Amino acid sequence: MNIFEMLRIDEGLRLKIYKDTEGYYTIGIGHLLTKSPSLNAAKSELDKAINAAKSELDKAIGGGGGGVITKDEAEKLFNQDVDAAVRGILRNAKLKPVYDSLDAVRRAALINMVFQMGETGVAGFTNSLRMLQQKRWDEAAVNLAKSRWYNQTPNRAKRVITTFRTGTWDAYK
Repeated sequence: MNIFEMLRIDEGLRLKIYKDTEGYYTIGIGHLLTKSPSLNAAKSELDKAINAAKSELDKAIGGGGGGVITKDEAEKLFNQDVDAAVRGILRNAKLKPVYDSLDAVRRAALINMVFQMGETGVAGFTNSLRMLQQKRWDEAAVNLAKSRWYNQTPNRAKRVITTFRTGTWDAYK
């Protein structure tokens, strides 16, 4: 078990455009395409996030609103998304210290959250954060469970919380 395996569990691996838990068009391992309630815009965004990587340097690659993706391709986006989330943590005044104090397993729980709701979204967890910092596992678990994050995505939050509470991979086993 590891952060990649964790997010693959929690996000799945879909090679065809799908919708998030908010109804938004997404692809790969939880890569948001657009908030527009339009499949067309999605493709458009997809055919822009796909050719963008190895776009200009050399010959073409496709250029066609198919809506499907290559595992490797999904992988790439996945690797960028995770890198982004990690750097959002490090760059965040509030998330950084909490992260710094955490152990490897709890660290991916933090990444996991950042990856799901964004840097600012996680940083707004004033209590939970301070408790994580103080190593008050039980207390932080309880607070997080009282959030709207948990409310909307219970299954996932529980897993995440179990990870914060125990410091083990039990929930993903």
